Amino acid sequence: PEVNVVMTGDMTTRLAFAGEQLKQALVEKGYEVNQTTDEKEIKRSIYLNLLNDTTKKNKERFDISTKGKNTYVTGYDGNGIIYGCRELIDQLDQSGTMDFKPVSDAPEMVLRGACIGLQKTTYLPGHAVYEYPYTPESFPWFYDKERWIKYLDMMVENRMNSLYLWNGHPFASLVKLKDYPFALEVDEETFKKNEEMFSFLTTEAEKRGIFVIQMFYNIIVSKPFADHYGIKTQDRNRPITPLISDYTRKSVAAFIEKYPNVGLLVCLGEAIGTYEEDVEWFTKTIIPGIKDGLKVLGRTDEPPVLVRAHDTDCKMVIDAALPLYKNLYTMHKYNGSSLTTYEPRGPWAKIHKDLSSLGSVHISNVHILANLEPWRWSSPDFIQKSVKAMHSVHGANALHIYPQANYWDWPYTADKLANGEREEQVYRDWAWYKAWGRYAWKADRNRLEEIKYWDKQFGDFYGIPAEMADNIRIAYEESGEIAPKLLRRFGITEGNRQTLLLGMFMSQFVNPYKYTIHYGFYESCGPGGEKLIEYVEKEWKKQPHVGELPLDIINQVIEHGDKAVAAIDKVVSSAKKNSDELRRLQNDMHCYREYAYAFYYKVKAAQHVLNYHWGKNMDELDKAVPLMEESLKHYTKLVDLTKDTYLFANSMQTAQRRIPIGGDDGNNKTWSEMLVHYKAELYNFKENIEMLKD
Ligand SMILES: O=C(O)[C@H]1O[C@@H](O)[C@H](O)[C@@H](O)[C@H]1O
Ligand SMILES: O=C(O)[C@H]1O[C@H](O)[C@H](O)[C@@H](O)[C@H]1O
Ligand SMILES: [Cl-]
Ligand code: NA
Repeated sequence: PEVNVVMTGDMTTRLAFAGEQLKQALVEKGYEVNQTTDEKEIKRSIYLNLLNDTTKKNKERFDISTKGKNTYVTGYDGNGIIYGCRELIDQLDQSGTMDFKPVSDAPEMVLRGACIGLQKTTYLPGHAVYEYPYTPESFPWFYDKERWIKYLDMMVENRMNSLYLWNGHPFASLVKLKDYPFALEVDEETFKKNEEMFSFLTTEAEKRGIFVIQMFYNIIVSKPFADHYGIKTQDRNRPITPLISDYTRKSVAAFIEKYPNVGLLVCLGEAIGTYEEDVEWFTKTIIPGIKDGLKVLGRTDEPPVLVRAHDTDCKMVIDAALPLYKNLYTMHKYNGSSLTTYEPRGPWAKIHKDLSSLGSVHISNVHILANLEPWRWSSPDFIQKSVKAMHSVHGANALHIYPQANYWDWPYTADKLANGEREEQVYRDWAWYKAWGRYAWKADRNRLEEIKYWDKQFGDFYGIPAEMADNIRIAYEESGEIAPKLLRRFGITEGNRQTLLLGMFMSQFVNPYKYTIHYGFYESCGPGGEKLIEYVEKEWKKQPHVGELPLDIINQVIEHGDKAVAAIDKVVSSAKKNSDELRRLQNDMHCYREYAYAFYYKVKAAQHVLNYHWGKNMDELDKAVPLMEESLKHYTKLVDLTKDTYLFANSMQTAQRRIPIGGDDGNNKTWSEMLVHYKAELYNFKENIEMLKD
């Protein structure tokens, strides 16, 4: 049939994009589309009306009404019209028809976005941590315009309005300083490509209602700057110097001037020695450079500057900066560098609440996902309860998500495909982005309706009836509890210093404090409860148990694993689309189940070892041995499941990875390597037992 798309109001880039998305989606569903503004032609019509203003009240709001063959979309701003068209397109995909239900809606969280890291699995030669110039050699994908469009369209589809680029020192790839011409860290040809890609990225983001934000760490200078002056690129023990202050102030002023719509996300770390130096750097170097740039542009607005809480005293920094610059946003990790709970609490919740209490935008950062690497994860139930806690426990009104896994190896997942081919994170992790977007838009959605929604999404992706597709949801929601529960109850850290899914040594259960556990982790990252060492000590001292108990958690986790496997195994014979991906999701569920069993058996071994330390009964060490053997049988099966299907587990392939073992020079990033260590663990344990009897 013939359909009119009628764009009224002053034509803006976002109204044009909205109308073109609607046109393209109508044509895909087989309609003929007339784009017209003529009363004489305007037969079946959709009117896109963009309103002028309406202030914070109506930010990103749309109204859809229908009277028979006519549909009216009112967008309160450019994002609103884009989201109104999204609502129609979502309805057109779910039905197959232009029978539209009226909707009036607007997002709960005011910034909803994801990050890409201009980062790699290992350091570049001559460079320290986080230091990567923007070059085609390091980041060929950064220069791929077709890849950017696919990424930005995924962000619009999930109603995300913010994209963050993470880099240690981006300025020396992006701006030239006449006072420090030698500082530039890329050749002229690459400098011109970087300018073009920034102009492309900001233009394509802008028409999609996406705020581009450049993240930078401090204090870091370019390699050629450092070599010119005979100094280090970065040194936490190096105090603020006038020279480095001037370079950085001018770098920041140049960036503001050259890329006037790009936000800044400031980390006052990890190369600043003290909180007083954090404040001094932010208030006397960065803010003056931002003000310098705005003054060059003749701008009297204060666009938002975003400040991380990470490695600083965020409240102390904001309290000092607010007199100089009013428009400050905060950001703080949701569960440190992992995803552990939808019941956060404790001292880290109090940092959230104190930043939330400034009455600005406080951004929850779902950061790094150390405990999820590298297997598929995207539990609608877990993500919904987490966003609810972001509101109810943290007072966050905004969301920043990392990639679900494999942050340091963008744009690919850790999957090993048959071809030598790499799997795209955008393709694999579609439900991660979709779920975070969905709940950031609206957290309180009826759970029975959400089950129907997700059953249909999974069913459509795999060409399975919604009813059969319920097994895909169950696999995600059962498997999704495993890495969060095990890390919070037995982890050394929520940091990427640990790679949970490579497993743990029995010693890390028996003597966890040897491996350095920081205050705040156990106190913040889930329900109150007992470590295995605490549980066993209380058993011997006949003290009552309180909270989340470790033997309860390993029991729940093996049930999660078995239920995930049972669910996903029911659908593989049925999938008519994306079958090869379904086979990889099936394999990931078998990985989680073998992982859970290996973990279960090793914790039970550790309990016997702790019983020996308290009571000195040798029978306890004899009981531990067959449990460590069953642990190794499950871990051996996990190696067989990962051998042909994963490149590695941790994407941060450096000596900063300590748990379960050192990751120096990219070693011990595979289950195969860890099986060598765990065999030796068993042989060494049996030797210790023989020595103690003799
Ligand atoms: O490795 C670790 O344990 C630590 O890493 C630090 O960067 C972080 O600020 C801590 O919360 C902790 O996760
Ligand atoms: O928050 C941050 O920037 C950092 O936090 C931890 O130190 C983590 O090990 C780093 O890899 C980085 O993610
Ligand atoms: Cl943060
Ligand atoms: Na700091």
